[PDB]
Amino acid sequence: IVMTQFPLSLPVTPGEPASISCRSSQSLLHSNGNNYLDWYLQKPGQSPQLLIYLNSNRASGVPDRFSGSGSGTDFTLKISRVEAEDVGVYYCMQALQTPTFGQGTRLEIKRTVAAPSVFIFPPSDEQLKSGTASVVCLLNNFYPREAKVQWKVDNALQSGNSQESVTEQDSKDSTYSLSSTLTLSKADYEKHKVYACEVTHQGLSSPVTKSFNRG
Amino acid sequence: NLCPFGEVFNATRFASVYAWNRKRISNCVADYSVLYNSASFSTFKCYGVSPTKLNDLCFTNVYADSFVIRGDEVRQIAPGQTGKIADYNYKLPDDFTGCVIAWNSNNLDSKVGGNYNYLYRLFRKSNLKPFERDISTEIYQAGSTPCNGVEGFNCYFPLQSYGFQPTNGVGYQPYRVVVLSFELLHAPATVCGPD
Amino acid sequence: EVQLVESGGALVQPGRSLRLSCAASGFTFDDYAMHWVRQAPGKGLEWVSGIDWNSGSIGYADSVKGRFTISRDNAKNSLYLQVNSLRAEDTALYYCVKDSRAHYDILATYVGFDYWGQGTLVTVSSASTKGPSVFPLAPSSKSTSGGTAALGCLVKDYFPEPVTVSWNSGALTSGVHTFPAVLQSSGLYSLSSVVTVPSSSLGTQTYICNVNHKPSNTKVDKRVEPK
Ligand SMILES: *[C@@H]1O[C@H](CO[C@@H]2O[C@@H](C)[C@@H](O)[C@@H](O)[C@@H]2O)[C@@H](O[C@@H]2O[C@H](CO)[C@@H](O)[C@H](O)[C@H]2NC(C)=O)[C@H](O)[C@H]1NC(C)=O
Repeated sequence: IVMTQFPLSLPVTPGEPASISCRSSQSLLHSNGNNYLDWYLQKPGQSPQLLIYLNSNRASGVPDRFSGSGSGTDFTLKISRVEAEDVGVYYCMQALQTPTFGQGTRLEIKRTVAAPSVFIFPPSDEQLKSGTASVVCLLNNFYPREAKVQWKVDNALQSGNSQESVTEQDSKDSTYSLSSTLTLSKADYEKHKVYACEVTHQGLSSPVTKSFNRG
Repeated sequence: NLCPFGEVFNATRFASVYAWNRKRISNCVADYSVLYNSASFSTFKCYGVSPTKLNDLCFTNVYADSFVIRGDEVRQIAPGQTGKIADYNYKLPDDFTGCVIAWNSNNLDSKVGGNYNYLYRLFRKSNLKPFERDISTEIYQAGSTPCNGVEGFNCYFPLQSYGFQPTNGVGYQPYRVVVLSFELLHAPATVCGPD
Repeated sequence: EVQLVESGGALVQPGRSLRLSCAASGFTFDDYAMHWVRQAPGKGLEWVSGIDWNSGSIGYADSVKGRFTISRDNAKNSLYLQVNSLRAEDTALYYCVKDSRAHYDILATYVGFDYWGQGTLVTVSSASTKGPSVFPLAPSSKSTSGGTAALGCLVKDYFPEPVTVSWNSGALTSGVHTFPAVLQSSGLYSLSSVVTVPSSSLGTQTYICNVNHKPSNTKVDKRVEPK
C-alpha cells in the first residue's frame, strides 16, 4: 500500500485552520467498520509521536483542535486553531497491512515579517594557527525563510566558498536563523583586508552590510 | 460445520468468575480471524501460539471459558499471575496454550443503583489449581475458633458481590472475558481452521 | 513514564554488522509487540521489522529480509535488532516503537503506536571517525545589534554525525541556536552554536560552550571571551 500526501509544505497563519490530505492505493476500510490510518507528528528535533489513531481518535494529551476524517482511499487531518507549537512534519501511516508511511507534510507558521539581526565573526586566532579561516555571518530570528546572503571580499562578490545552514522554525517565535560560513586558507585570508557580509530580506528596506578589517 | 463461537462470545448472560462457564468445542472448523480482527475486543493476548497461525493448525479439543470480572483484574487472566482472581477464582498454568479476550460490558452488566449479581471468591484456604472451579459456599474460618458453618466474627461468607454502577471508572467497570484453550492430544485432531 | 532508550548505532564499514539495543521502562514490556522504524536523514519514514510479545510472530520489510534479525529479551525489558551485511541505504536513525497490541499482525486492540524512542544513528561509510575542533565565535563591535550581542562556538572537522552543544552546562538555553551540520567537500561535518545575550553582560558573565562528540570520546569546554 502506497501513501501519498498532497500538501508537502503547508504555510498557515496563526489562528487560521489547516488541512492535510492523504490518498492511499488500497481501501483502508475493514469489515469491522474502522479505517486503519494513523497520523504522526514529528516536532523539530524529536522522533515522531502518535497524534491520531484509527482515523478519528486522539492519543493521550492531544488537544481538541486536532481532528481526523476520511474513509477508504482518501483522508484528511484538520486543525482548528494552528499554534506555534504545532510546527513539525505530519505523517500518514496505514495499519491494515505492514506499516507504510506517506512523505511528510511540513507545517509552516505564516508569521508577521521580522527583519534579521546580522552579525559577523572573524576567524579565531587559534584557527588561523592551524592554516584555515572561517568567517561566519549570522542572521537571527527572521521571517520569512527567504534571505539572500552574499560575501564581499575587498568589494568582490565571492561564490563557491561559502556554506549556508538554516534552523527549523521555532516553536514559540515562528522564526528562522541562518549561518553563512566562509572558508579560506590562512594564505588566502591574509591576502585581503575588508571582509563584508551583505544581507537582503523582505523586512529590510535596504541591504544590511556587516564588514570588518583584519586587525 | 462451523464452531459455535457465537453462542459463547455473544452469550446474552455471563457467569460469575468463581463459577465460570466452560464450552467444550470439537468436530468443527473456525476462522479465528473473525476474533483477532474484531473491533470490539479491548484485550487480545495469546500464549504458546500465534493467533495468525491458528487458521493453519488442527487441535484435539478447544475450551472456551467465559465469565465477568473487573477491569483492574483482566491483567490477572494470565499465566504466573497473583491476585484474588488468579488465586481464588480462575488460574492458568505456565504451559497454557490459548488466548485471552476481554471487552468492556458496561452497557450490559451494570445497572442504576448497582448490579450486585456478579460474585467472586474473596477468601480461600489454598490457591486454586489450574482450571479448577470451586463453587463451595463453605464459611471461611479466619480465626482459631471453629465456625461450624455459621457466619459471624472471624467467620466470613467466602463470596463477595461486585458493585457495577454505570458511573464507576473504567477500571471498576465490568468486563466480559473469554479464554480459549487449544488442546493437542495424541488422538486425531478434529478442530481446525479453513483451507 | 514510558521511556525507550536506543543504543548501538555507530559508524560501520559497508558489509559489516551492528547490534542495536533498546532498553524499555515505564510499562509492562511483556504485554506489547515491538517494532523498529527507521528514517534516513532528511527523508521519510520506513518500517523495518516487528516482533510479537512472545516472539511468536515476526515481520520484516522486503528491503531487509535475510539481513536484519529482530529479537527481544522480555526478562531484561529489552529489544534487539541485528543489522548484517550493511549498505549505505541502511544509514538512518533507528527508532524503537512501542505497539499497542500484544501481537503486531492482528487488528484487535489497536490504538496506534503508543511511544517512539528518540532513535540511534547508524552510519554506513568507509570514512574513519574524527574528533572535532572547537573555536570561539567571539563577541565584538561587529557582533552587537543595540543591546543584544552575539557569540558562539564553531565546531569543525568531524565525520560521525552525532554532536551535542550546550551552554554554561545547560544553564543557558534562551537565544541558543545550534545549527544543522553541513557536510563539507572534504567529507567532514561542521556547525556553529550561537547565543544572543544582552550587551551589558559581556565582561560580567562568563560564557562556556560544552561540545560533545561521543563517537570520538571528545568533550570540550571552550570559553568564549570578547575582543
Ligand atoms: C456477535 O454478534 C455480532 C453482531 O451480529 C449482529 O447482531 C446479532 C444480534 C445477530 O442478529 C447477528 O445475526 C447480527 O449480524 C456479529 O458480527 C456480525 O457477524 C456477521 C457474520 O458474518 C457479519 O456478517 C456482520 O457484518 C457482523 N457485524 C458486526 C457489527 O460485527 C459477530 O460475528 C458475533 N460474534 C461471533 C463470535 O460470531
